[PDB]
Amino acid sequence: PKIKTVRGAAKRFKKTGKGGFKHKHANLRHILTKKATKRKRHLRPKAMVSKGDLGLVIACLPYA
Amino acid sequence: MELVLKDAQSALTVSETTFGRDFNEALVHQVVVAYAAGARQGTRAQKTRAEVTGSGKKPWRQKGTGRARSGSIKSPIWRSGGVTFAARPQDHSQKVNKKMYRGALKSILSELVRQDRLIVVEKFSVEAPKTKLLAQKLKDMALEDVLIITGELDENLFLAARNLHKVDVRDATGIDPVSLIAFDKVVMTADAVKQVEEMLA
Amino acid sequence: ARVKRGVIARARHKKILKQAKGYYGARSRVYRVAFQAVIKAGQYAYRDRRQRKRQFRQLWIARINAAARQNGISYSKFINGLKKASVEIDRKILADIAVFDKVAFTALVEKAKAALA
Amino acid sequence: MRLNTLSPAEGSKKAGKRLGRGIGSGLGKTGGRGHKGQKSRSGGGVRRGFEGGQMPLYRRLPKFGFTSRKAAITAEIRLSDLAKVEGGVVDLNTLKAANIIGIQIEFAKVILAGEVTTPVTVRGLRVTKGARAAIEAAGGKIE
RNA sequence: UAGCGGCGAGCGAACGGGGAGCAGCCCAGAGCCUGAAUCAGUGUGUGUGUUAGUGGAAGCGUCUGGAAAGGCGCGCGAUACAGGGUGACAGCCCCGUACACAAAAAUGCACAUGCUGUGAGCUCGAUGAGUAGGGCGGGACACGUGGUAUCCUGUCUGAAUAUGGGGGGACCAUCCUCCAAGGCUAAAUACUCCUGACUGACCGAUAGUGAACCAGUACCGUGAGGGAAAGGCGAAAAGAACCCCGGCGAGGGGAGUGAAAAAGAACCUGAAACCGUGUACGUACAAGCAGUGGGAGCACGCUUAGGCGUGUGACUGCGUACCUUUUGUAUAAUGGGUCAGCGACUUAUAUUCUGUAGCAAGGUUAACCGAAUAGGGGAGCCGAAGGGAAACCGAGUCUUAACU
Ligand SMILES: [Mg+2]
Ligand SMILES: [Mg+2]
Ligand SMILES: [Mg+2]
Ligand SMILES: [Mg+2]
Ligand SMILES: [Mg+2]
Ligand SMILES: [Mg+2]
Ligand SMILES: [Mg+2]
Ligand SMILES: [Mg+2]
Ligand SMILES: [Mg+2]
Ligand SMILES: [Mg+2]
Ligand SMILES: [Mg+2]
Ligand SMILES: [Mg+2]
Ligand SMILES: [Mg+2]
Ligand SMILES: [Mg+2]
Ligand SMILES: [Mg+2]
Ligand SMILES: [Mg+2]
Ligand SMILES: [Mg+2]
Ligand SMILES: [Mg+2]
Ligand SMILES: [Mg+2]
Ligand SMILES: [Mg+2]
Ligand SMILES: [Mg+2]
Ligand SMILES: [Mg+2]
Ligand SMILES: [Mg+2]
Ligand SMILES: [Mg+2]
Ligand SMILES: [Mg+2]
Ligand SMILES: [Mg+2]
Ligand SMILES: [Mg+2]
Ligand SMILES: [Mg+2]
Ligand SMILES: [Mg+2]
Ligand SMILES: [Mg+2]
Ligand SMILES: [Mg+2]
Ligand SMILES: [Mg+2]
Ligand SMILES: [Mg+2]
Ligand SMILES: [Mg+2]
Ligand SMILES: [Mg+2]
Ligand SMILES: [Mg+2]
Ligand SMILES: [Mg+2]
Ligand SMILES: [Mg+2]
Ligand SMILES: [Mg+2]
Ligand SMILES: [Mg+2]
Ligand SMILES: [Mg+2]
Ligand SMILES: [Mg+2]
Ligand SMILES: [Mg+2]
Ligand SMILES: [Mg+2]
Ligand SMILES: [Mg+2]
Ligand SMILES: [Mg+2]
Ligand SMILES: [Mg+2]
Ligand SMILES: [Mg+2]
Ligand SMILES: [Mg+2]
Repeated sequence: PKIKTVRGAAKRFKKTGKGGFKHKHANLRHILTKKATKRKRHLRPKAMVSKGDLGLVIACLPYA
Repeated sequence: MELVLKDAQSALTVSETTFGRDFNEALVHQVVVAYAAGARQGTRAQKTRAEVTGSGKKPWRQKGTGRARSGSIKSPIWRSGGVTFAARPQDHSQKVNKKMYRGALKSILSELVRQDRLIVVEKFSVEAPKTKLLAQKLKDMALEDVLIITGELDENLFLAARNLHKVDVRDATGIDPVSLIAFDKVVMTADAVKQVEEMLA
Repeated sequence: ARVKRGVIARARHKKILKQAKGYYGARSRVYRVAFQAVIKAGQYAYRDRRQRKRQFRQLWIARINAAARQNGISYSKFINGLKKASVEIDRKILADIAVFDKVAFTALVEKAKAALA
Repeated sequence: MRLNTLSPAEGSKKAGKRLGRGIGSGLGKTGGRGHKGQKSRSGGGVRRGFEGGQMPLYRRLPKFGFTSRKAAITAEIRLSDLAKVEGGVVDLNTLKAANIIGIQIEFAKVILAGEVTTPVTVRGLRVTKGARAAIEAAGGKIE
């Protein structure tokens, strides 16, 4: 019947306006004193997925 | 649009967005196909290899016999095994849109008036339900294959046309493109012209 | 629908068996081996429509070599003499003349000899 | 115009691949699937978000955020929707009757999008700066 | 979707809205109207339905043929041209159907309604205790103890009781709403071992049930159980009188019926592998995927003798099967004895993309009604606005104290 949405991908992506997908960055959960400060200052803002993996996350989130 | 009658020689006026448009071959073909595919009743079933009445044992053991590998006597490659891809009671109802169906009916009505096959009359009336009189009246009007779609309800014409094997008597509401295409000379009551100009608008 | 398929197999196997009449053995009655005989025979026909021109080129060349050495010249000196006298007569015609009508071949031999010498 | 001569538009009905029906069929003895894989086996294939045994992308990346209950029950209304409602007054019950937002919409907004011409008296709706300026240039009474 | 989730695989509501259908009452108890609403059970009469049934229209002459229902011309019925037969395709030969009627008897039902139990009706009072909650251990709700609401209880415990209590998704206070711990209840909905009518872009004997037949039979198994094959003469048996060979047999030959016996029961059609016979050609000095290119001769058929074709093929150049799996096959790697029949990318529901049709800031309806593929139904869905974790802002928005 209706296609099941992978709820991990629904809780880790958002579909933006033109069609791309945005997500939070990696390596920002624990050990963080040995990482620098510009690394965390650039891992802060959310950003878009690349060319290839967009088909995989479209297959996990078929309901937009 | 200025239709002319024959038996009264009057003239009805109905607009060209109902009786004067252009013949849309693809749209009328899709609605005719969907009409036949809704007319399909579709009740067949075959026996699956989950439904063939048999055992469940391997007919012989796997290794050590000179015969093939086989593990169910029900198998679709065997004799009196299941159909491999067994069917089901199903529903094939294609869904034509409302505006598509009305555009098809507008198209064939325009095509009937362009091809000159929709004889319009002021009324159709027989006194007693005698099919002998109805075939008499139709031979007088010089038709063989004829669809008389009625302005108002005429149960006497129902009774007089139930047994003729070429004549068809309908309502202007319950019309359908398979009938309105297949029947060679469509006879329309002027009241049915009024009802279908209402019906398509 | 239940498309029963007896007549289709009969028409196809009859066409292949009719193509495979004349062959020895079970290769004209069995279908499973007459199909291999038909396909391999058509393969050989495709190869031999190229090979026939090779074989007949070598046959004409051998016949002109024989008639030229009966008239006192080798075949290579003959063909160089003809190209130096500017004659375009090909060797099928040359070999047919060499068999049927030999005094015209002596005419060809003397014109080639007068060209080459 | 008979029943048989209703040929379609050239381009409507596609052929449809019949897989595995000969050499000249194109889709030959394998049927588009290659040789001996796991994607060639009957019922073969992998689930969604499978990149071999490594972590898929939706497990490498971290989560973010919750979802608010107030989000789905607040709908936007274009300026062109305000000429759909019959009466020249716009409130939530009038709009929900006029089939604009839906029965599950409590708060609402009005957006500068599209043009409005007639006078329209918006009550009880939060309106943005551009849409509010457009309404009071059209002759409305926003409150 | 919100959620649950080694937050993995997956599981997945509800609030709300459209429809189908809609029926509400009693004991928790006494007085006083005192038999009225009522349902259950038992019966007389009407109507309707079932179990037998009855009537039921309308055609002839000729050529073909074994036979006409066929062709030819000429008529008639039709509220009946649905169908099934009949010596070849029948509205008018038969059985029917449409329609119009018919049941002494049992009878399902709508009741008209008698009989037996039954009491509505009024007022005052009563407001379901080892129970709700609680600790522990489990289970059901989408919810896996998680911050876990709510429901059930295996065990220990345990109140208030209408100023009281339950709930409103930990919990607390206001508010809203409702009154558990005793019952009963029609309909819409699920199903077909059956009993009839009807339909099939369902099968037509390796199919359809396993079973067109004297099948869960033969048969196998101690037993549970497993489980086949097997339809067709013709129109009607008119199923071969008689005679001959033979063993007072089998089988045949003539005669006979016959449209047909090359339809004779081992029976319509009668294919292929396979096995023979008769004729033309080749074959007993010859090497191998057996063919193909060339090619004399021989025989048979034809004619501007000429020309050819058809059958054969001495001799000769080339030529190491097919499939699969492979870096790679004549491979001495796999599979096939051959034929005939069956045998393997389908279906449902969603989504994305392309092609095409309809309408185009709009497009479309789903259930359901509707003797019904029409038309209603706009509940909903998608799109016209994005940004943000979110509130909120909105052609901008987020970051930031603020961004050029
Ligand atoms: Mg953190
Ligand atoms: Mg077992
Ligand atoms: Mg069987
Ligand atoms: Mg079967
Ligand atoms: Mg509709
Ligand atoms: Mg069939
Ligand atoms: Mg043969
Ligand atoms: Mg060459
Ligand atoms: Mg290919
Ligand atoms: Mg393979
Ligand atoms: Mg491989
Ligand atoms: Mg592969
Ligand atoms: Mg499988
Ligand atoms: Mg690993
Ligand atoms: Mg709405
Ligand atoms: Mg009768
Ligand atoms: Mg009769
Ligand atoms: Mg016959
Ligand atoms: Mg109580
Ligand atoms: Mg008690
Ligand atoms: Mg207790
Ligand atoms: Mg308790
Ligand atoms: Mg508790
Ligand atoms: Mg508990
Ligand atoms: Mg409780
Ligand atoms: Mg609360
Ligand atoms: Mg058969
Ligand atoms: Mg059978
Ligand atoms: Mg005898
Ligand atoms: Mg036999
Ligand atoms: Mg027959
Ligand atoms: Mg026979
Ligand atoms: Mg045979
Ligand atoms: Mg010899
Ligand atoms: Mg040898
Ligand atoms: Mg040749
Ligand atoms: Mg290998
Ligand atoms: Mg390879
Ligand atoms: Mg090799
Ligand atoms: Mg081998
Ligand atoms: Mg060998
Ligand atoms: Mg192997
Ligand atoms: Mg193999
Ligand atoms: Mg083998
Ligand atoms: Mg075969
Ligand atoms: Mg098949
Ligand atoms: Mg699709
Ligand atoms: Mg389009
Ligand atoms: Mg910007």
